[PDB]
Amino acid sequence: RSRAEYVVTKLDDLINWARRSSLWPMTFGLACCAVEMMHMAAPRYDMDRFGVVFRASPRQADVMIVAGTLTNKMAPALRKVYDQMPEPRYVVSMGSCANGGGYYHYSYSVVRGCDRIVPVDIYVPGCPPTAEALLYGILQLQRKIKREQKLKIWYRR
Amino acid sequence: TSVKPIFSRDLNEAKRRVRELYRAWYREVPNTVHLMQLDITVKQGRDKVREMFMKNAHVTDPRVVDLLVIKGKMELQETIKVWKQRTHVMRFFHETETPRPKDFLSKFYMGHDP
Amino acid sequence: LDGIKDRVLYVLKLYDKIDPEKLSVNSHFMKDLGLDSLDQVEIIMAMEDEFGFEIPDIDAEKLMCPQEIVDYIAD
Amino acid sequence: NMTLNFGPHPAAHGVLRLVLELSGEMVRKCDPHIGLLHRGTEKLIEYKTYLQALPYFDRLDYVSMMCNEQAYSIAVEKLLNIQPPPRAQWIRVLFGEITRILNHIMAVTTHALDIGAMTPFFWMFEEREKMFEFYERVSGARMHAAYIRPGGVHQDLPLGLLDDIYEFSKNFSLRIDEVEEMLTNNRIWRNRTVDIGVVTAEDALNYGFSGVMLRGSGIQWDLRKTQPYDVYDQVEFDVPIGSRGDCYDRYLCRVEEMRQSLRIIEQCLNKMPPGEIKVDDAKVSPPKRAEMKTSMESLIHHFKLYTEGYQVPPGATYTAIEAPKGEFGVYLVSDGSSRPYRCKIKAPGFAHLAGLDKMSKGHMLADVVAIIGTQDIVFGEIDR
Amino acid sequence: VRPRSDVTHKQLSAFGEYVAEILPKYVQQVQVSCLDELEICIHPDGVIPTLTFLRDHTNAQFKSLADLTAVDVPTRQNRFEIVYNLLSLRFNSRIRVKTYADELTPIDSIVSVHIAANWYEREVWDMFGVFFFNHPDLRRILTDYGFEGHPFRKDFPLTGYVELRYDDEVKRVVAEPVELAQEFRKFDLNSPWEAFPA
Amino acid sequence: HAVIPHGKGGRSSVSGVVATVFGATGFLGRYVVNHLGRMGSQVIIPYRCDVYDIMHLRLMGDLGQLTFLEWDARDKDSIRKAVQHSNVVINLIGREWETRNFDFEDVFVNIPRAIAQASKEAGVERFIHVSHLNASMKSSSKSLRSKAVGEKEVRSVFPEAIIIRPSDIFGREDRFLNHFANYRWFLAVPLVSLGFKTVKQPVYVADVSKGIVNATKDPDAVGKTFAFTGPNRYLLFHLVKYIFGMTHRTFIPYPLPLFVYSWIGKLFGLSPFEPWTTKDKVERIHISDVMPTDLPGLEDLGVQPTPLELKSIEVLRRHRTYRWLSSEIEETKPAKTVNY
Amino acid sequence: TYKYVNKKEVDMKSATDNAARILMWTELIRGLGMTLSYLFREPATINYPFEKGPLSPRFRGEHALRRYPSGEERCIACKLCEAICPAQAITIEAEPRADGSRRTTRYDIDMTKCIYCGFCQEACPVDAIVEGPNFEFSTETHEELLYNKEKLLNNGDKWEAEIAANIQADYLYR
Ligand SMILES: CCCCCCCCCCCCCCCCCC(=O)OC[C@H](COP(=O)(O)OCCN)OC(=O)CCCCCCCCCCCCCCCCC
Ligand SMILES: NC(=O)C1=CN([C@@H]2O[C@H](COP(=O)(O)OP(=O)(O)OC[C@H]3O[C@@H](n4cnc5c(N)ncnc54)[C@H](OP(=O)(O)O)[C@@H]3O)[C@@H](O)[C@H]2O)C=CC1
Ligand SMILES: COC1=C(OC)C(=O)C(CC=C(C)C)=C(C)C1=O
Ligand code: SF4
Ligand code: SF4
Repeated sequence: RSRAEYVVTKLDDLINWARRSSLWPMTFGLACCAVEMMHMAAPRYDMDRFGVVFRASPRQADVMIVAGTLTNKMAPALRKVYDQMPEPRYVVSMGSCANGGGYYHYSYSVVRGCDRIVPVDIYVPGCPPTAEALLYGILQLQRKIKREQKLKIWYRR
Repeated sequence: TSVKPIFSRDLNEAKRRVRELYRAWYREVPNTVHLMQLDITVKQGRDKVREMFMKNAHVTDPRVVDLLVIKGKMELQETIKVWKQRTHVMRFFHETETPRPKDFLSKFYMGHDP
Repeated sequence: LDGIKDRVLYVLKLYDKIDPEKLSVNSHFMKDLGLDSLDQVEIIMAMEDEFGFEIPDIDAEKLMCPQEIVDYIAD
Repeated sequence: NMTLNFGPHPAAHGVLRLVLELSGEMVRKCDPHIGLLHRGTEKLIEYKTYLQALPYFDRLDYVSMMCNEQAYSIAVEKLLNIQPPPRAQWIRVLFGEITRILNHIMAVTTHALDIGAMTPFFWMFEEREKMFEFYERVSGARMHAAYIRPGGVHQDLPLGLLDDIYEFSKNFSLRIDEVEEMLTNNRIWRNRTVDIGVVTAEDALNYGFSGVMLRGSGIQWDLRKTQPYDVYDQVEFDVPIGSRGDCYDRYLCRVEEMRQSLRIIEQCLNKMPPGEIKVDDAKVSPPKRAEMKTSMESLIHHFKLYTEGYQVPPGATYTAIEAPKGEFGVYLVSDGSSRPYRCKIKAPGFAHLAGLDKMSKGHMLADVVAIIGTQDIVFGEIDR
Repeated sequence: VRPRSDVTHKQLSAFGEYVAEILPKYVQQVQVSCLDELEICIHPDGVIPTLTFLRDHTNAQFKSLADLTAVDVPTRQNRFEIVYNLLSLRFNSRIRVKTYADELTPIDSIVSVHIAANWYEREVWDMFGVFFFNHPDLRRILTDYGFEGHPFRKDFPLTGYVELRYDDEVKRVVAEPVELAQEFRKFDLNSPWEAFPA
Repeated sequence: HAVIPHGKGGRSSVSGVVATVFGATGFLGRYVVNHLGRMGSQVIIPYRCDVYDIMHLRLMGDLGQLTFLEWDARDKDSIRKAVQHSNVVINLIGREWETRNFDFEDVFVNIPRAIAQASKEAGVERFIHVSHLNASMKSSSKSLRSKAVGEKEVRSVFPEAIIIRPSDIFGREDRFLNHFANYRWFLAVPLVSLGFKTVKQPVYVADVSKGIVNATKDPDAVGKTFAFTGPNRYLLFHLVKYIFGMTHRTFIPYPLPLFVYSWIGKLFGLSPFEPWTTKDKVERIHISDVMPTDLPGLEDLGVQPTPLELKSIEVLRRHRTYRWLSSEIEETKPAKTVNY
Repeated sequence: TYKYVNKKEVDMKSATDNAARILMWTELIRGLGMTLSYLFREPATINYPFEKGPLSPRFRGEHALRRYPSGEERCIACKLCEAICPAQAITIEAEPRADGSRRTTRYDIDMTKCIYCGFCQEACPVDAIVEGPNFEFSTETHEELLYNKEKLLNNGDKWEAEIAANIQADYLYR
């Protein structure tokens, strides 16, 4: 087909496939939910298998997984690093301590959620969110990206 | 009464330190604004410093004044060495908060308890 | 020797929270100007920058007189 | 010495604003910053009942999830002058040790990842994984179990766990052996680790190191042999003391306690008694659900225990165990109320970090990375 | 019932007198808890002297400081109760020396006696506000850089007075007075019936 | 229909303003949602941009304060459901470029008229319509002339609908200030009439936003056509140089006939991806600011304007070279004010 | 009982042995052999969507509210599940239903606040609130994570068959 609509959608998809197949994460590793992510990186549940690299610096990172309490002192940093990433960037909040406040919600030093400091795309629940659950959450980010249609909106704009 | 002394036996011996800190803070403001690239005036910053020092102008007890500058000196050491960042400094210059009125009409109109 | 007074007078009026044409050498920062204790501190500091010499913590306490400041700066 | 604010994502557990002044590649002074993970754990506990503060301890240093719980347990048991039942004690030593392995696999393999060796981590994280499964099939959670409660364990082991904690133990050794063939004698591990961060014996006691860090310097102190807690007295193990204390020697010590813990686990499987896993005082331990659903005194005791609490007698105690990192102690001051008054958690780690300055002197940037590893710093315990 | 070993209760009691005699000054209310634990209590001025004797005495070597903490009894005139827990590797024993300090009456620092205290003393200042003279470098260890108020004081609100969010207008994180969306439900738990003390 | 305002005034509090805001993704918009969210108002943000782009708005709103509904301008039904449950409708729908599928008249006049018609049907208490300052049906730039046609129509679809009419806006991410500063790439910075006789009065974005928000919560404004203007006027010359001044980049004002220049705008306009300059822009830029004769805006609506020099440092800092970024505004020289 | 982890003649045989170790990197080659060995071992990873890591009956996972077979919801609003929740997550307000029975008008578990301790599972007398097996409930928006009675009751109905099997397996232990 040559209708430019079918010409575009297809192109967008390719773009989405590339970003969704290779997501390079970065793990601030606040707290413990970091241990449950290292497990994902580990052999039972290989993250790489999916195209997720075990480690990445902020410049080269597609997704930031905030694992653990985002305390008030670390809150300015989180932002900095979120602000130091590329134009196509995403945030997967991991842990009840970062989805909301978690056990430490009423504390004076804990931000009640990272979505008060960085926009969050997928919220993975559980105190130590199971590694399979993170993997489920990373896979749902992949379905979120697949649906994104950036060029078709350009074309229809 | 009958209280052991922390730093100054008497207030006139403590004001001294208060001033010295005042000197130190005075000079610091300019450097901070530049290093932390803040959106504030050198004079503006120096104004805030004045505000703070004066806020606690009422304290009459020597011991309280001494610990206040103990706290004050650590404050500028973190302000210097850029341990505090722009976000921790600009907070002094409160922003994004609707100053709450103190006029009774204002309190009566908005807010159940004054 | 007067040149010091010439510079000292220039510094006092420039801050502009003092000496609105009431600047006098005998005038005392605390005694008649009413400038605050702290403000004086600012003043002495000011004088230090223009003079290029930083006066100690204490002697600032003794001089509230521009003329006396010129007295000390000359020393 | 241009401050590099070296730190946060660095090579630490997320938070180390390790501000450092370095003349080129030499470290002149290290001033670690802490509190990037302060969360209020000590103040929050004052507003919670004893049983609802147990989950906080698992989060204090969560690599060592349970061993921490044992310290609060012991502490609350002392204040009540109640002691667990015999089977529960062995359990706590069984899962106490399994947890030590879990911590050492974390400490040795994460140490290497920062050094640059990445294959040991994947090799042993698979073994870790298998252990987590023990936790899950005993507690319900992979980590953050809440299994060791103040009066014993929560629920007896599933019918079949012991057998599997055997198959694993029967083999884990080879897995430690492998790591060895990759790092113990690597012509290169030794270099980056040997003679780095040597700590004298007198200085280690002075800075309150109290852990492998002391044991590595040759001081012989294992709170588990010196002041036995639970039934660690009935087992037989050898403390792995070290000489020429340095990053390499202490490492060897951590690999050796992984080995000695398998000796303690074996015994616990060989000699765990038939019995109950929680004190029979409905006063301290919650009544069994069949009992609370058929007996009035049990419902009343279930209702009061869950809603209000233990009501510990007024007193204060400092009880310290040998958590994998080092001496983990809870100073729990308690009024007669059901909720504690103070609970300072002594973290093996607040003392160790402090030593970073006195250990990493005249050292290169890479040396600092090696020393943070040889202290097993989990910022949860330090920040609390 | 815990397996108390009276053998201990006695030996530690005997040491408690030993210390009380050795330092009649600065030491009062020495008592061995029913938990086989000793807790010499010293006048705040005896901080340096009592510790040093325990760190360097042949019959009582207490080399490492397990912990330095400060309970806060608001009722007590001297609000804080600095507690130092010390361990004897040689004698396999532990002891507690606890002093009292009010908010603006500082305690001496023992960084000299044990350098372990360099950090814990900073921790006590940050949380409770007690000040330690002669400390090498007192400065917040756990609280935020700009934090105002000492958090573990019983008179400090749990949630605190300030919380942080990112504001676009100013493109920077910004404190605001705390506004909580579900206040901490303060369950009253004390029962109006006591337990006849054994 | 209302929501008693309870709370202390910050996030997690309630103000009772449920408001559809169709063009929130915009530079002005971003700010409008900021205050509305800060105040605690219920904000419904219609969007046709992809979800990734709308993310920046999520964090300033409290939990449940912001609702994002999809919407298409050509499809009348989308506007219908957006205003179903709103009681305040704010229209910020404009684009300075004329895109292939939406012609200047359609975005400025057709889309607002339909939106205003919908809320009269819905029963929204008040509608705020935003049109550019100095806009007359026989003016120079089509954009402005059209916008002028628009303010009229919407009055008939929605009577007593407030019509704030802002000047070109000064703010980070604005064009007025960044555009000129970005002339750096161009070796020479063309300025019609060598940047003279087109005195301009900028207005900080926030001032505009706060003003707009205050409108939503004030009975005094009905049928009012406020004009947020600014705290000081300027001949385009000082503005241009000043900008280059803070940016610390050389300035070469070069005279170039607007005749030929309208052609340069045509050139960029030709470009497919968001033309940087617009024929309609060019005219606008050299379209002199009109003296305030309409309803007073800022101050009148409760916010004291903020001088340009005060916040300019923040807007132009990124335009600056690596060096000179620590240069601050008070050591630099503030340009003179020409009221003319 | 203690042990010395690293506590310690020069003969040509010895030296030549040691020199060869430094010169031809003998121990380094030893390390390469170990990794080559595993390259030949079967990888332990699982196809995550197709094959799932095993979780036994006590796995806490996601909260659900059960119902009596008859169809009457088990919860009788005693509200001690609220009392023992460590995080303050569960909010319960109740009123007598017209039937005269006692039921919860609003039961809201804030899952972002919840730290999945499993005490609520423990505390309930009728065992109405249970830790359900599902761990995969990641949500695009924060609001979805907050759960009211209808979501939990719906969660309970969906997973009741497995929840019943799981409670069946572990109740003797409790
Ligand atoms: C008549 C006869 C005339 C000739 C006489 C000849 C006499 C016999 C030959 C003598 C020299 C033999 C060895 C030459 C190469 C090795 C040189 C050497 O000494 O290696 C340097 C280093 C030593 O190790 P280190 O402990 O750091 O140093 C101790 C002393 N300071 O070693 C290292 O650090 C090595 C680090 C290696 C890291 C990567 C290892 C990769 C190993 C696998 C690949 C091995 C090479 C494969 C080559 C394939 C073909 C090209
Ligand atoms: N900044 C300026 O130059 C000034 C602007 N104004 C007025 O204020 C209003 C806001 O200004 P500003 O924020 O700069 O404008 P923007 O260029 O930022 O655009 C405003 C919004 O309009 C939306 N929009 C544009 N075209 C369409 C369309 N065809 N259908 C649906 N939505 C559309 C855009 O959404 P999206 O991009 O997602 O499609 C955008 O979010 C404008 O309408 C303008 O008339 C007044 C004075 C100065
Ligand atoms: C030994 O310390 C470290 C951690 O704790 C184990 C981390 O979580 C992290 C975070 C990295 C991941 C992959 C979670 C780093 C970098 C680290 O150095
Ligand atoms: S959520 Fe549970 S696990 Fe993740 S950080 Fe908070 S506590 Fe540790
Ligand atoms: S405990 Fe079980 S029954 Fe009682 S309220 Fe909580 S859930 Fe409903």
